[PDB]
Amino acid sequence: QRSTSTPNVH
Amino acid sequence: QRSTSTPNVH
Amino acid sequence: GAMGSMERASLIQKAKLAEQAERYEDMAAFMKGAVEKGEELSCEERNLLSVAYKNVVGGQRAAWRVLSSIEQKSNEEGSEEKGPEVREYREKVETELQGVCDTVLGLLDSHLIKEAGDAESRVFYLKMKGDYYRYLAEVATGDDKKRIIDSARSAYQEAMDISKKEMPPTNPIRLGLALNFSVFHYEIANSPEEAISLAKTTFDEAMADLHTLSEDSYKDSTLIMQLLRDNLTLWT
Amino acid sequence: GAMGSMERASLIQKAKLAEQAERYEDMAAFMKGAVEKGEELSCEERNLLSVAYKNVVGGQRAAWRVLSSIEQKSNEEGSEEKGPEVREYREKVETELQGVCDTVLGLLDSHLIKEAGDAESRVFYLKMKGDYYRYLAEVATGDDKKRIIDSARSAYQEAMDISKKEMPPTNPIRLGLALNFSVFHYEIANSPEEAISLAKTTFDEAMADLHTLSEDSYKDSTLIMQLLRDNLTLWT
Ligand SMILES: *SCCC(=O)N1CCC(O)(c2ccc(Cl)c(C(F)(F)F)c2)CC1
Ligand SMILES: *SCCC(=O)N1CCC(O)(c2ccc(Cl)c(C(F)(F)F)c2)CC1
Ligand SMILES: [Cl-]
Ligand SMILES: [Cl-]
Ligand SMILES: [Mg+2]
Ligand SMILES: [Mg+2]
Ligand SMILES: [Mg+2]
Ligand SMILES: [Mg+2]
Repeated sequence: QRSTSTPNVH
Repeated sequence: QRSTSTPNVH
Repeated sequence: GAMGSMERASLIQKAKLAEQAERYEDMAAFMKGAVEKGEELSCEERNLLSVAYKNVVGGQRAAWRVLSSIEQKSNEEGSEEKGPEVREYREKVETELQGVCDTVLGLLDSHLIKEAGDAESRVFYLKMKGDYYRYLAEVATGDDKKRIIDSARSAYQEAMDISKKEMPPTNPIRLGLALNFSVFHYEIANSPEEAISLAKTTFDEAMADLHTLSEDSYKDSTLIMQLLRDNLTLWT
Repeated sequence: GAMGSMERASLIQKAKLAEQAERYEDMAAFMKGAVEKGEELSCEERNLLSVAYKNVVGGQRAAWRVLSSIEQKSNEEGSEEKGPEVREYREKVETELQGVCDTVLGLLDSHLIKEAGDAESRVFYLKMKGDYYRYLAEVATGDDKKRIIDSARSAYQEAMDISKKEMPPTNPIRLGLALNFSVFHYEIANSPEEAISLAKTTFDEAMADLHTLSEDSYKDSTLIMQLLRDNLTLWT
């Protein structure tokens, strides 16, 4: 499983 | 709600 | 054509890779290249062509509906006028959608349909022709909406005539054609009673033939029969 | 540039429409056109640029991983050799991904970063530079993988130096930068201990500052803090 990066915020 | 048409089958 | 230098078999291989990668624009371009090699398509290859373009036009249809809704709202009493941009962008997406439909219809006319003699291939292609005229109808508003609807109707009808003569009532090609023609009647042609009657008769005639089927074929047929039922539940 | 004839404000309006329609390639093209007008971007406009390109490159990264996995499997003892097509198509997608990264890096270098003097804009852009070098690093294998990694590292480090001087430890820009730099350390730079230490210190320093925040800001900060925690749970 890959690390979580900053997601989009609409 | 729109009617259902034939879906893709992979 | 940019696929003219690639082997037919390589185009089909890459269409399958694009499908796995959910790269449906690529998948459609690969399949267009394969069709333009000029050989008829196998059942698996016809399905790849259909899957690719249905996904491409499906994204466009979804986007077009979002933009058309925004435009319709912008055009109502009490809506602050916001300039030409919504219309412009809806028109851009609409033109791209019509282009995809025209490309598919072009492949069917040059020359998939005329070379398709078996019922399974010919009905598949005529159903596709009806489907892509139906997608054109969904966005048509000018003089040609009537003629686009009639073109869809004519293709579906030719397909139906062949399917009823040449295919059992549980055949999945026949069932999906009837499903989509019933959608045409309800959503495009303002004929909900015809849509209901077609869906009901199709369902009932398939039910009566299920006893002839293997487990695997029974699963295929009943899955499409469920979609007919879903629509009948929506429509009634 | 095909957007050269469109008003800046119209490009931003259409970027927002494209976002609503989930048409992220269009959204990115509109925002590229807006950037190329040469004026600095507001915080909402910077966010539109980021959302658009992150969605575009995200689809490419997902597709590239699927194709690279297939290629790796095809290249193992006992794998029936199937020709050059998997490699060719993986290379096609990889080249398109690198192109998107190069386009974003080009906009940052010409001239978003050099005109960005406030901490909130400058840190945002330097983080973006680190992010798109990191996406390049994910597919790099030749001579330049080391130099690509160092470019990512350098951009993140400049951004970190500014954020620690100029922003409170709960600031969402600062928190997301630290999150992404920790991902760089773990996933790219083979430095999991640095990744863990950064994520832990970032989380703890933000926790201690939450008492200063409004309800709305508390929600923003704790959402990103949760992502740091998720990674620490994955990593330990
Ligand atoms: S091989 C030429 C026909 C073809 O390729 N078809 C016809 C109809 C099928 O749509 C189909 C088959 C089985 C099921 Cl369960 C479904 C559906 F229920 F719609 F998922 C569709 C596939 C393509
Ligand atoms: S206005 C310049 C900064 C900017 O536009 N940003 C910085 C970080 C934000 O990512 C952000 C804000 C709030 C939340 Cl809850 C998140 C996240 F938790 F990741 F969803 C991210 C948005 C863009
Ligand atoms: Cl437009
Ligand atoms: Cl290729
Ligand atoms: Mg008013
Ligand atoms: Mg039009
Ligand atoms: Mg073998
Ligand atoms: Mg390469």
